[PDB]
This record gives sequence, C-alpha cells and structure tokens, in this order.
Amino acid sequence: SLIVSTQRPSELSPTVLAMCSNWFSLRLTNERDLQALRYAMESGNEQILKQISGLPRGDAVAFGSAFNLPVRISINQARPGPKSSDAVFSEEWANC
Amino acid sequence: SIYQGGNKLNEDDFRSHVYSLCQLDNVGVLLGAGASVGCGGKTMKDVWKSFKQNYPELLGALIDKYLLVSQIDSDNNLVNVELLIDEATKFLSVAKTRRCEDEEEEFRKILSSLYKEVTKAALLTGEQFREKNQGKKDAFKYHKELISKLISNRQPGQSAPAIFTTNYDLALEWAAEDLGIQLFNGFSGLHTRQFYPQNFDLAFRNVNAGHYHAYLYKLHGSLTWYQNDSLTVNEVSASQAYDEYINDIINKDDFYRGQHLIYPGANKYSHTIGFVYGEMFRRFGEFISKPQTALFINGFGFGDYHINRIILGALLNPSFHVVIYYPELKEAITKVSKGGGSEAEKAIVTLKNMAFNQVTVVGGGSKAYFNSFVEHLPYPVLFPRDNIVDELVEAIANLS
Amino acid sequence: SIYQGGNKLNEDDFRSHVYSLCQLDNVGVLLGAGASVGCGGKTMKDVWKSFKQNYPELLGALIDKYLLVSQIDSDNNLVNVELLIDEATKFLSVAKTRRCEDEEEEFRKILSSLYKEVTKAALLTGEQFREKNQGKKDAFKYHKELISKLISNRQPGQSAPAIFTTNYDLALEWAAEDLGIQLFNGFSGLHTRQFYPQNFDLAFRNVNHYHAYLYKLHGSLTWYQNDSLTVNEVSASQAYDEYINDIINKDDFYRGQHLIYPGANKYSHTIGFVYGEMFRRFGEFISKPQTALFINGFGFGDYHINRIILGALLNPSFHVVIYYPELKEAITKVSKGGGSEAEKAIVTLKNMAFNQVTVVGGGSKAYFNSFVEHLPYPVLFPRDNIVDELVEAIANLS
Amino acid sequence: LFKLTEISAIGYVVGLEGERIRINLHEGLQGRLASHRKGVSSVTQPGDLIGFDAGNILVVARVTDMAFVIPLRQIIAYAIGFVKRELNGYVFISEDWRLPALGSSAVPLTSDFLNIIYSIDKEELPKAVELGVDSRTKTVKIFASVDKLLSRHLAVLGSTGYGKSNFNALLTRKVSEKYPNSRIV
Amino acid sequence: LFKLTEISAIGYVVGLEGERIRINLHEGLQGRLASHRKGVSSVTQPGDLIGFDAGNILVVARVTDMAFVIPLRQIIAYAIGFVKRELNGYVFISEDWRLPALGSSAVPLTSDFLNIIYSIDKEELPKAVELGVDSRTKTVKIFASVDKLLSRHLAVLGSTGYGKSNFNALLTRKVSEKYPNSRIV
Ligand SMILES: NC(=O)c1ccc[n+]([C@H]2O[C@H](COP(=O)([O-])OP(=O)(O)OC[C@H]3O[C@@H](n4cnc5c(N)ncnc54)[C@H](O)[C@H]3O)[C@H](O)[C@H]2O)c1
Ligand SMILES: NC(=O)c1ccc[n+]([C@H]2O[C@H](COP(=O)([O-])OP(=O)(O)OC[C@H]3O[C@@H](n4cnc5c(N)ncnc54)[C@H](O)[C@H]3O)[C@H](O)[C@H]2O)c1
Ligand SMILES: Nc1ncnc2c1ncn2[C@@H]1O[C@H](COP(=O)(O)OP(=O)(O)O)[C@@H](O)[C@H]1O
Ligand SMILES: Nc1ncnc2c1ncn2[C@@H]1O[C@H](COP(=O)(O)OP(=O)(O)O)[C@@H](O)[C@H]1O
Ligand SMILES: [Mg+2]
Ligand SMILES: [Mg+2]
Repeated sequence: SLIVSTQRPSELSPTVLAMCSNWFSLRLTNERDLQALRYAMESGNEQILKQISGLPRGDAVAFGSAFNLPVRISINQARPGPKSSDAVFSEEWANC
Repeated sequence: SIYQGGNKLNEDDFRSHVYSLCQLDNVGVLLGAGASVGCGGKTMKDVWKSFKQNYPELLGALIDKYLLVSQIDSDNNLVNVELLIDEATKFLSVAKTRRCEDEEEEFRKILSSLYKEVTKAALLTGEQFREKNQGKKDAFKYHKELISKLISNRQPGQSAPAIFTTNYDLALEWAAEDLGIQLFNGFSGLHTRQFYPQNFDLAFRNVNAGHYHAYLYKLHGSLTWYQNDSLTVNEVSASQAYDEYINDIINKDDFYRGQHLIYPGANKYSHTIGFVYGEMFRRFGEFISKPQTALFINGFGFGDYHINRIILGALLNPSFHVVIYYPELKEAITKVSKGGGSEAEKAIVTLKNMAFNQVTVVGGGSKAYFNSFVEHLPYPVLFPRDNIVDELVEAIANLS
Repeated sequence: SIYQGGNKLNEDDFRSHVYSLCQLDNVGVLLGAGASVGCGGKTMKDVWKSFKQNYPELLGALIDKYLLVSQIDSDNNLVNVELLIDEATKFLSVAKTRRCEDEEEEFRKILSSLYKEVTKAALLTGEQFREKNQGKKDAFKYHKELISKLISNRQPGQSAPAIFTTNYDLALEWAAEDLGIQLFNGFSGLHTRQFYPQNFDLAFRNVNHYHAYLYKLHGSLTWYQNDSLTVNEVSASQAYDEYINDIINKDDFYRGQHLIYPGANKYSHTIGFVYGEMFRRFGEFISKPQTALFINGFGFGDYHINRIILGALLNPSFHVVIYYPELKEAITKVSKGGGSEAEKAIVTLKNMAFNQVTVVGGGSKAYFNSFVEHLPYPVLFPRDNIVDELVEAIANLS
Repeated sequence: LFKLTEISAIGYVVGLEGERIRINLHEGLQGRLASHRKGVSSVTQPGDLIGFDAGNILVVARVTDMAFVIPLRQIIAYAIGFVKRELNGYVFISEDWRLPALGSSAVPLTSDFLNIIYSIDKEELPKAVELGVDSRTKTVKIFASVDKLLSRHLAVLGSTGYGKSNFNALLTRKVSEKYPNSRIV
Repeated sequence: LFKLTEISAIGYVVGLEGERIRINLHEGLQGRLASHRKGVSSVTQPGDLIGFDAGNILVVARVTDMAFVIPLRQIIAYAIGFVKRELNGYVFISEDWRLPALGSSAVPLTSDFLNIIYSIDKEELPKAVELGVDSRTKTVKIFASVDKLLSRHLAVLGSTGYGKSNFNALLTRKVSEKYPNSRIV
C-alpha cells in the first residue's frame, strides 16, 4: 500500500490517483488542479467540493470508505513535530 | 415457532415483518380472557373447577332433571359458563310467568352461587378494590407499555389506535388513568352516565393549533354497568358499585338482585340490554372490513362461533393482514393427527393450513405469553429512557 | 466553583454559554437585597444586629411573654423581619378591637422601633433623599451598565427586557431617569397616581428600545394608602415632606395601614391586590417557552419562590443561572449535619443530573460587581463619549 | 404533564413536492437559537442539520435556503438518511428513499445524536486512533479504523503552507506507538 | 438622547440563496450616500464593502450587482470574513463560513474599519516596509515584512513603459537603508 503526497494533482496519471479509496483534500486554489478530484469518481458528490476553495489553515476534508458520511475535520497539532523552518534573513543580517 | 402458510422462519424475519406491519393506516388489537392472569385473575377452567369443588350438591341436580349440561364435558373441563346463565335465566323467566312457586326455589339459588364465583375472579385486587390510585402498583407494568407503544407511533393524519377486549375487568382503565390519557367508551356525564351510540366519532383539537386519545370497546360488559328501575343504562365508580351490590353478592349468602346486572352477556333477551352488544358487534365488523387493516390477536381461545365466522369472512380481502398467538400448537396437532381435537383445535388447525402469506400463527408455549408479546412491538427513537419527571416530583415533595 | 450537572466548567466555556443565553427570545433578571449593599444598603442580618443593641429592653418581651421569636435563632441571627411585623400588626389589631388598653400601648412602641430601623437602612444617601439628580453620583454606575447591556443586546423585532426585584430602594429608578429610559411600574397620572393591572400591556411607537418592565414584589417607600380606597404614589421629596421625616426624628406610629412595605398587612382587601398581581405576573412569565433567567443576591428563604422555581424546570426549555457566594460552607455544613433549609435546597438542586442549572460560587467572584462584566457589548456600541465636552462648551459660553 | 417528544418542536411542514421539503416556523422564533434539555443549537443558518419526527424513525435533512414568504419564514431542505433502533442502540442507514408527511414537526439535533452519525462500531473503537474534532461545533470526536485506512492506497493533497507534513507525522507516529511489529519506509 | 447605534443604516436582509445575500434599500436617496461623525462614505458601484451587524461580529461583504425591481431596489453581495474584539481593539479574520441572519441592517464602513482590514499582526512593525496607498479611496497605507517578502523568490511583471524600474529602485533602496549590512547584486 502507498501514500501519495503532492501539491499538483494534475501531474499524475488517471490510473495512479483512481486506485485510492480515500481522499484527504486540504485547501487548493487553482482551476486546473480541481478537475482531477472531480474526475476520480462519478457523480453524486458535489456539495463537498465547493468548500475547498475557502478552507482555513489547520482543517481538512476527508471522504472515502473509512467514513460512513463525509466529515470536515480539525486536525490536532503533534508535539514534537517536524522542523520549524529554514534560515531567516533578518537575524543573520542583524547579528551586529 | 413462527408459521407462515406451512413453513418455518426465525425471529429476525418475524421482527422485521412486525415492524413493517406497525406502520399501516389502521391498527387493531384484540385481547381475550388469558391476558389478565398477570394481575391475579383466573381462566374459565379454574372458575369451573372452583364451582364444582365449592358447591357439590347443585351439580348433581343440574344433569339428571334438566339435561342441559352433558356428563362427558364436565370431566374434560370444556364447559362454556357464559352460555349457561342465559339458559338458566330463560328457565326462571318462563317458570315465573307460569307462576310455578316450587320451581323458583331452585333456579333462584343456582344463580346466586354462579355470580358469587364469577365476580370473585374479576376484582383483580381482592379486598383492595374500593381504594384510590390502584394503577401505580407493579402488577400492571406491562399494560402501560402496551398503550404507550401503540399510541406513540402514529403520524399526523392517521387514526388513533382501537382496542377491543372480552374481559369484564378493570385493568386497562386503571393502567391508562395513571399515564394521564383519556379513553373513549361512549358514556358521557358524571352524576348520571348514559350510553350514546353516536359518541364514537369525536377527537380532541387545540384552540391555538394534547392529541392523546384512544377508543375502547367491551364485548362482554363490565363490573360497573347496571340498569336502574327505569329503562336506561348507567355507569358508576368502583367504590359506588362495591357499596351498592358487589359487597352484597360477595358476602350475603341469601342475596339475588335479579336482572339488575349486565355481565357477562347474561340477559340478552331483553330489548334494552342488547342495544350495547349490537353496537359493539357492528363497530367490530365495520373496523375489520377496512381496506388496509392490520390486526393482532392474543389471549383468545376461539370458543365462540360468530367472531370466528366474521374473521374468516373478512379474510377474503386482498389487503388484510392478521397475526395470531396460540400457545398450544404442538399438543393440538398431536390430537389432530390421530382423530382430531376439540372444536377450537379443529378451527385453528384448519385456519393455519391455509396456503397464504397473510395469515401467521406463532407457537412456542410460554414464549407466546402476553409478557413476551408486549416488547415485540417497536419503540420510538425520541422516547425518553431517562429518569427526570419522577425525580423532580420527589425533589418538590421534599420541600417543606 | 462552577458546576453544571455534576461536572466542572472553565472560564471561557462559562463566558460563551452566558453570551448564548442573552440572545434567547425571553430574558429576565431577579435582583435581591444584596445588590444594594454596594452603595449603602444593609443585609437583613445587620438590621437585627443593630436592633439588638439599640433597643435592648424590648427584646425580653418578644420572647418571654408573647413568644413570637425564639432563642437559638436570635443567637445565631436567623430571624426574619416581615413575619414578626405581620404578627405584631395582627396582635395590635386584635387588641384594639377587643378594648384592651393595657397591651395596646405596648405594640405601638415595638412597631415604631421596627419601622424606624427598617427605614434608616432603606435610604441610600441619608439627608439627601429629597434633593435633585441623585443618579449623577458615582455609586450607581453599575446599574446603568446593567440596563444598557440588557437593552442593547436585542435584535430588532424582539421583546423587551423584564426586571424583577425584592427590594424597596430608589437606586434603579434614579439610574434609569439619568440615561433617558422610561420604566413601566404600572402606575399612571401625575396629580393622582393609581394602579391599573392593564398598564403592563403597553408599548411605544414613533409617528415620524425605550422601555422596560419593572415589577416590585415588596412595594416601595413612595406607595401608601389614602382615605379613599385607591393606592397612590408620590415623589421622594413629597414622601419626605409628609410621612418619612417624622418616623426617623420623632416617636409617632399612628399609621397602622398607611405604609405598604415590606410584604406585610396582607390581611387587608386593598393591599393584597398589588402583591397578588405582581406574584401572578412573575409566576406566569416563566412558563413561556424559550426563556432564560438569572438569580443574584437573593437568599432562598422564601418558600413560594423556591417551590415555583423548582416546579418550573419540568418544561424542556427553562434555563437558570444562580450566583451563591457561600457555597463550600453549605456543603461542609450539610455533609456533617447542619444549616438551614436554604442550604438544603441549594445543595439538592446543585447535584441534579440536568444541564439547565448552573451554580457559581466564591468569595468575591460571585458579587454583583462581577455579574455585569459577564454580559457583553455589541461591536457597534458607541463608547467614545465626547458629547459631554460639547455640553460643557455650550454651558460655559452661556 | 407528559409530551410525546422530549425536544421542543420548531415548525411544521406545509408543502411537499418530492425531492425538496418546505418548512414554515412559528411566529415566536426570531433569534435563530433553539433550546433543549442538553443546551443551545443553531437551526436557521445554511449548511446545518435538522430532523423530523415520523413514526418510529428519524429523518435527517440539511438547510440550504432562507427566503421570506409579522411575516412568515421559509426553509428548503433535502434528505440524506435516517436513524433506526434495533436492540439497544442506534444505527445510521445511508438511504433517503422515504419522505415525511404534511404537518410533521421539524426538530433540531442534539450533541448525542450528532455523535452517533459520525461514529463506527463499538468493537472497532479499541483499535482506532483519534484525528480531531468537527469544525462547526468543536465537540464531536472523529475516529478511524487502521484496518481500512491502510488497505488500499491513501491520497493526501494540499497547497503550500497549510499543514500536510504535520498530518503525515501525526498519522505515521500514532501507528508506530500502537503496533510495534510493523514496517514503514 | 439615548442612541444605540451612532452609524446610520441603509437596508435589510430579504433573501439568502446559498452563498448570496439580498438587500433592499430604504426609502429616499439616503441609501446612496451616508454621513457620520468622521466623514462621508458611499455605496454606489460594484466592488465596494459593506457590513452587517450581528452582535459580537461584523460581517464584511463585497457588492457585485445593483438594479431596479418609485420601485424597490436590491443589492447582491458575497462574504469575506468578520471582525471582532480581542482585548481592547479589533482583529480581522479571513474565513467565510459565516453568514448573518434575516432582518439585520447594513451600514457603510468608515475609514477606521478599512485600516484594520489591511494591517499586520501587531508585531512586524520593526521590519515594516512602506509601498503606497490603496487606489479606491487613498486613505490606507500598505506595509510588508522583510522576513516574509524577500525570503523566497519574487516576481515583477507588466508591459513596457509602465513603471517596473521605479518599483525595483524603490524596493532596493528601502531595503538597503533598514540594515546597512545587506548584500545586493
Ligand atoms: N359466545 C360468547 O359471547 C362467548 C362466551 C364465552 C367466551 N367467549 C370468548 O372468550 C374466551 C377466552 O377465554 P378461555 O377461558 O376460553 O381461555 P383464553 O382464550 O383466555 O386463554 C388461552 C390460554 O392462554 C393461557 N394463558 C395464560 N397466561 C397467558 C398469557 N400471559 N398470555 C397468553 N395466554 C396465556 C390461558 O390459561 C389459556 O386459557 C374465548 O376466547 C372466546 O370463546 C365468548
Ligand atoms: N419583608 C420580608 O418578607 C422579608 C424579611 C426578611 C427576609 N426576607 C428575604 O430573605 C430571603 C431572601 O433573601 P434577601 O436577598 O431578601 O435578603 P438576605 O439577607 O437573606 O440575602 C442576602 C444575601 O446576599 C449576600 N450578599 C451580600 N453582599 C453581596 C454582594 N455585594 N453581592 C452579592 N451578594 C451579596 C449575603 O451574604 C446574603 O445575606 C427570603 O427569601 C426573602 O423573603 C424578606
Ligand atoms: N492542524 C494544524 N494545527 C496547528 N498548526 C498547524 C496545523 N497545520 C499546520 N499548522 C502549522 O502551519 C505551519 C506550516 O505548516 P507546514 O506543515 O509546514 O505546511 P506544509 O507541510 O504544507 O509546508 C506550521 O507552524 C504548522 O505547525
Ligand atoms: N508609481 C508611480 N507614480 C508616478 N509615476 C510613475 C510611477 N511609476 C512609474 N512612473 C513613471 O514612469 C516612468 C518610468 O518608467 P520605466 O519604469 O522606466 O518604464 P519601463 O517599465 O519601460 O522601464 C517615470 O518617468 C515615472 O514618472
Ligand atoms: Mg513538511
Ligand atoms: Mg526594465
């Protein structure tokens, strides 16, 4: 079993994305990036796709065989998490 | 043991079928004499046993002279008590009209014992019959559940449930009074109650826009109905009846009021007493003939003929569904195979062997009792299974 | 500290819950005698404490001879005032109608002393009970905020706030007059003020947000019965001129039916009308669906209020909030064994398995001052008060 | 005394056409908040969930419209499923081929019935790990069975700067602390 | 003398068709221009901003349409976010799952409320870089953060003879002066 992470779903084969039975979709803002999710499954689910444009930072939309009905979830914050960030310019330029 | 036209099916299918039938336009429930044993009642066979054990002298004279009761049935305990009082009253009436003084002294003493024995098996509480708030005891726990389950599953624009019965006991009224629901029996007024045959067509509505009402029909009278010196039927309370005539019957050993009572189907030859039973039968036949009726039967021993005839005649309807409870299927089939059982056994076995999916008969002995029948009915989703009202009342009563 | 159905709550959940209840269809407030302690008022215990030392010789008669008040309650300071006032009035009426001059003269001193003691604490400014613009001072700055908060939080097209009280002070009217808000107490007219029960069904309109309903359950210092069998109301200055200055500074109690406060003289056919109307209005108000009520400063020594409040929770949409400071001591005293009936009632209602009851305790977090801040402002509510500068500029230039 | 429904009715169905449902409210509601024995709930805003009392089942609908007819208020909703009781609990079926009748009441949904909708089997609860809470109410807890998540492929999408690596770390670390004998590369 | 609202009203909500808000203007020409204590504002062209009062929040919307139905007049708009108090001031959020209720009132937004819409998170002032003023009104000053603007790459586009070099020179010189120890090529 595989887990696929990307920010450009358009750069994937129709076969590779359709194999999944679950789809955790976070905020996405682009016309060309929203057709793949719609085309992955046939009709009967439209009310959950219009929210994705204006989601906040932290929440997510999940639907699939692991849910009886689609759920909009607020994910926790794991501690400790990954690295905070890379180098920041102001501190290095202002060490003196 | 659930049978559908000569087959077998398990409990899950039966529950699904019951849930499906519990959402039709019309719903009716029929209760017999066996449903009152959970409070302290008795069945007619026990009544006959008590009669033949307590008063032995009159039994001998009831066979040789008048030849009204057969010798064989008395041993097998298949005596129809309800149809003996009618013949006794006819004999007494003709003897009195002919003015035969010596003949009355026997028929006026054999009816006192019968009414003494019959009444004592219907009080259902013994000496505690004249008191107040008799519906809060644990004996009547199931009747409230039955009434609530039947009432609380009707969508708007559908008829209120109808309950038929045969017993002349005071159990359903006591159970329904505690819930706070009013039942319709056709009688109106307080200081003078009279029967109104056109009163079965009224409901309740709110002036602003509660809707808690259910009908009740009794096919064999009740302990608190009587005929006065005039020609009219009247109804009183339990305390008043106990003060007037029940105590006199139960204690005084030389008391016979006469044709003052109304139970059970006793004096049907009088034209002012049959006007109730006629309307009862009319409404029963009109109800079971409706296009989309759904019916339940329990506690009914099939000892009559007209009710069975009416049911069978109504069975030739494409949209009539019936469910029957009979906890004697196997012991009856064993007798049927050899030479055939009694008339009730023959009737039930000849009805069951019909090749229809409409009829359904349930067996299993003690598994088909009233107690098990109570919870087979569905239960509302929003019905509160919590203790709130009974605790707030206790908290209020603690304030002082 | 905070309990709701047996659990415990935090500050933010309490604040959010309070905000949500203020947007309901019906709102209500019940303020007790504690609300006036912050501006000069006194608690019921303090009145008896002062009366014990001011008038010591009369204490023996009330216990030894007539047997109205007992011993242990007096020692513990758990005695009422209204009940003994009523009993004394009844005794004096019987003595007067029986022609017993020996005992009749005794009750006049008792009633005069009691009424003087009550009045000397009823006032909130002392000698300035007759001057003008008493709402301009600083001690009445929280009632103004309560009124403004409870008025501004209503969507257009809704009802108006309702206020219930169990006091006989003049703080609320004095605060409401300064803002420019009219309160309907049920009376009408100026030269002859009269009580009409139908005046509580009135409202204002513009011919081309102003009004609230105030129900008093113990009368006031400005209500009295004249010779005509109709109750009348006067101003504070007129009351001081007529029948208020005499009790404090003189020894004269010849008016056994003139006064109307507090909750006494209920055996008359004219006084019981007002009490009955107010109590019926309060009882029938909280039977409406979608209702919310707050309770503050009111000790639960009244049987009928407790009974009706406990019986009103049977409805599916009744919500209450109670502020009771001395909460832990009540639990400690009832677990070990002790306390009065009020502690028993508050404990037996706190442990309920209901989500419609909230109890707030503490020492100073449950006072009247902190009750106002739990109520919010609208985002658009003006606060930059600059019109006062224009007012003083207008006044200075004359 | 005793009322059939422990929750206060709000409106009544006035008209039906099949696929959509029309509801009018009583004249005493303007504050868009309805109270019950548990707490306070919102009913009028779009995207919320309401219900109706019909026989021995409960129907769930979703609010889409709020348009004017003291005037009257109109609500249009569509059905998504129903709730049934079998032995001692509650089951949520995902078919909506049944509709209520005229004159039926519209009722809000409490937190107890909202937990059941977003729930799974009891025996699968011990082998599940939490993910978070609902966003409209911030009170329901959502679980997930690892048996069904890690069976087929799982797809995670999201733009730059909105928390996908955090979700990846949270999901991957929990299984490791749960089943010591597993392989992830 | 007691005034609940010191800012004048314009209209009221009549319809909510999903994500759309319908508004009816009041009688007279006061719905075209409004005046308050600070100055003169207006709502007359698509692309303006209006607010809805809902208690603890102030929903901010953008208008798109305007037409006749003296007949009745209507306005359609869409939502952006809401404004609320935190400690002693206000905070702007850009989440648009919230809508007002029926019957509210719409008021114009003053200059004191356009400032908070276009401000920073109260801590990035020491690294603030000034660019210019907004075009629609010319009252709000725009800033930017050094740690977040010139951290990754950046794009300056446009046709010929329209001012690319001016922006380049302004940004470079302003960045150079803030810290005298920066390298640019
Ligand atoms: N011509 C008439 O008008 C007339 C006269 C007499 C009787 N009847 C009618 O009433 C009669 C009923 O009385 P019955 O004495 O014949 O017996 P029954 O029909 O009341 O009961 C059937 C059997 O059930 C047993 N039983 C015990 N507890 C039970 C429970 N909890 N649930 C179910 N069954 C239970 C009873 O002991 C046994 O009689 C017949 O049904 C019918 O004839 C009509
Ligand atoms: N005229 C009468 O009928 C009469 C006579 C005596 C008592 N009472 C009253 O006594 C009881 C009601 O209580 P009450 O309020 O009327 O008087 P009360 O003295 O019983 O209650 C006042 C309470 O408020 C608390 N408190 C004190 N300062 C406070 C503050 N700053 N903020 C908040 N709470 C504060 C006090 O600890 C406590 O006494 C009976 O229910 C009521 O009848 C009436
Ligand atoms: N659900 C969340 N709860 C709290 N903070 C979150 C959440 N999701 C993301 N963040 C925060 O967002 C910031 C950037 O998220 P990050 O995981 O780096 O995004 P990405 O992986 O898309 O680059 C970090 O501060 C991170 O902690
Ligand atoms: N923000 C501005 N305000 C006023 N004038 C401007 C602005 N930006 C550019 N200009 C004008 O544009 C001219 C510079 O154009 P320039 O950027 O050299 O053209 P190109 O984009 O072809 O390099 C200057 O004369 C200046 O007056
Ligand atoms: Mg990452
Ligand atoms: Mg260039």
